[PDB]
Amino acid sequence: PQRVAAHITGTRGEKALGRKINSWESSRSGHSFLSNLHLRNGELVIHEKGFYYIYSQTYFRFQEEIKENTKNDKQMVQYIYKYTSYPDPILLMKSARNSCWSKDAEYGLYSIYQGGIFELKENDRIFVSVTNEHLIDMDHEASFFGAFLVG
Amino acid sequence: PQRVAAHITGTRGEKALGRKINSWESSRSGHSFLSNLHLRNGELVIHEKGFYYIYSQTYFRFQEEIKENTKNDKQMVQYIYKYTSYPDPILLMKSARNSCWSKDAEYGLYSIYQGGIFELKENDRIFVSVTNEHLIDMDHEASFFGAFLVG
Amino acid sequence: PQRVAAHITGTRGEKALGRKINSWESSRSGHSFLSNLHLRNGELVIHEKGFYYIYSQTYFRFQEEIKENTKNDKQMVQYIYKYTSYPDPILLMKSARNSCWSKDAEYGLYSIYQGGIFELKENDRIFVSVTNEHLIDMDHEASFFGAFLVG
Amino acid sequence: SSPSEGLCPPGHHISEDGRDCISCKYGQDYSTHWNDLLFCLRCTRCDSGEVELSPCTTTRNTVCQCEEGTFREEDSPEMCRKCRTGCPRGMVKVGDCTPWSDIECVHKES
Amino acid sequence: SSPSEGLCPPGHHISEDGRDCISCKYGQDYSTHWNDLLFCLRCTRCDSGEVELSPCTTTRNTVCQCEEGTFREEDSPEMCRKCRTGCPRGMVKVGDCTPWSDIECVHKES
Amino acid sequence: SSPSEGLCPPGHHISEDGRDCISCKYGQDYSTHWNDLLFCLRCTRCDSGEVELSPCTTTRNTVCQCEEGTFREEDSPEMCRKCRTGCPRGMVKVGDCTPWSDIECVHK
Ligand SMILES: [Cl-]
Ligand SMILES: [Zn+2]
Repeated sequence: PQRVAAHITGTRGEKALGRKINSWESSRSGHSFLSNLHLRNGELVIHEKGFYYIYSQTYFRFQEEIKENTKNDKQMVQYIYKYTSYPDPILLMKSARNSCWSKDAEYGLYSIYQGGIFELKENDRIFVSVTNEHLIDMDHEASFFGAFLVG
Repeated sequence: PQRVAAHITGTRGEKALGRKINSWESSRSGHSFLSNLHLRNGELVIHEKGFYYIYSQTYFRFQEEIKENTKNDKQMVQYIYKYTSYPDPILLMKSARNSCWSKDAEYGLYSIYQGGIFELKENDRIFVSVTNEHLIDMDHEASFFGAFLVG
Repeated sequence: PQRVAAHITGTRGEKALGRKINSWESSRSGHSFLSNLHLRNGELVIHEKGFYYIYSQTYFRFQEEIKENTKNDKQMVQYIYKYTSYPDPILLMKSARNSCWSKDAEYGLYSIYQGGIFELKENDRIFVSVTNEHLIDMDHEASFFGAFLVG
Repeated sequence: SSPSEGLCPPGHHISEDGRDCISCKYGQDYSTHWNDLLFCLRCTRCDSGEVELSPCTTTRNTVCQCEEGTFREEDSPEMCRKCRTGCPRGMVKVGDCTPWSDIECVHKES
Repeated sequence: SSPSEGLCPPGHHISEDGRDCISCKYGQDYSTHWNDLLFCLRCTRCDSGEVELSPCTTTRNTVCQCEEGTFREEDSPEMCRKCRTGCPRGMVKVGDCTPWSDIECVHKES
Repeated sequence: SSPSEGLCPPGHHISEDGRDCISCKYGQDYSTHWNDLLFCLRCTRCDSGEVELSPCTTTRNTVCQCEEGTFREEDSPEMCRKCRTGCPRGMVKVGDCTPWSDIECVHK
């Protein structure tokens, strides 16, 4: 009960790159929980200041067809931002992958995971942003967002 | 003595997706230890209930040859499951990669890492499963499985 | 002040693979801190023996042109080593990726992240080494190295 | 309705207190074995490249199958694969594209 | 020199003690709002393949633009992409390349 | 054997309490310097496209070498790569394919 951690998952649904994932939710059926943190507009809100190991896995998955009059190269990027007592969001972590360039490519499977420790104040907000949101697979075992006090 | 964590590795020698890696082992000539958890049939057995950051890295490595009358697209997937007081295994995390589609491809190097926090009860068991098990490189520095009490 | 963790980042700068990243530094403006560990010649030095979850993300980024008198296949590998009271560095973790093989490739984005728990003695040193150092993007949100005591 | 021997029957889960068996919601979640689960497991949603062979019931998880022209197999459970539209030179169709296999092409035997 | 209401003005950050506002270093870091940050934000650095449309000042971060021949869009903020040099067969170029878009190709009638 | 000044000779490692030097097991693990290791380091196992140049001893780790026609180099230590079979247009070969290098081609 005095444990400070969170792991949230979803289901399909400004000043930051990409688009903010806001379809996260807390439910035991999707293996998600909140303990001394809460969820609001897709952001995890910090209660206790300290060092947090923050992480996210975003599953890019598509069954593409080389769309004629279109370049097909995809930049799949996951951004982890924090809103602190500053007007603009501050980027903490970013991880990227480019899709295979071959014309023979029939589909793509790109699970991106990153994590790191960042000091967070009380009432700081952390969120995940991604490019190509329409290719994200929101199955709870595939895409998630979490954090835990590491000091 | 009261620390609850584990990092296990192997060696370059049923209702779940892929195939269970059961060649992990206890001892540290390869940097693996068990502290308040144990290993049984390739599964990490929990002793203390609580929040566990579980993670695994599986190195898919192959020096392929373009085979003629067949498809060569590979789906490299890592699954992390738990056996609870329910007959069937329950998936916690999955992470996937497709191999490069180019006919010019001569080899593939695909290290897959994922992790996340999950609440585990005493006697729950966790294991790693993969597709294309024959392409996994079991060097202790490349493929591993671990967990630790977060709180 | 009794918290043992570190997360360091950089800015662009003998028996181990690849080349050691030594341009890491402690500065709040790059989201990097040191708490009960210190930095020395790009190595995180341990103060308290124990179980440490060590991790690193190295962002390989390049805008490639199919050069003339050379092959173009790239092996992007991140190595995490430890110097203990033994003359030679001991590898803890390695994670690799190969670049897309298509002749149509214009660029590559390959963020590599890995981590794991290892027992470290007082005065042990840990460092990150990579192949193709010239393709590493050292923006503090894209490439970093860190660790925390996990009991 | 009643926990026989500490467990609830398929199509149900046990309540917090452990005195009641609650029914899973049809189409939403399920349980196929006697259990002491605090909630039912979520029904799988078939992908865009798949069709629903069987619907998810309170006692049976939904069955998904690759759409015609594509197949899946043990080492490719993640994404349905496009069956080759034709054999290589000198070979001939011998087996068709099924939901679990690509087409089979054998050499020209004179 | 002085923090108004616990905040320092754009082009500055507060000191540890909270008694001084220190100027951001021109060309190195910046801050566009009144803040209580213990540091100015690092200026972005245009990667080759991008031209610096405007320098980083003490209050404004540097603005980068893709080099002639390449472009960028919302889903591709990480790397400028090469503009296609021609259109598909049965199509003719009717619009040029810009730092924000690829060439425009319509179908030919005649 | 007895631990000398708190260390054990190559080919061994020290016991838990530190009273004896236990021999590494030939073919499995090794150690090449006087150490305090509680475990001997594990012998590398050459992979599929390599040949063992010299087996692992209790004092020296296995030495692996790429198979003929393929090479490994400083930025490519994970997988043996295929050598080019010939030099580009109007260039000359001044160096052959070896397990440590691709062919080298130069100009006129
Ligand atoms: Cl690729
Ligand atoms: Zn590719």
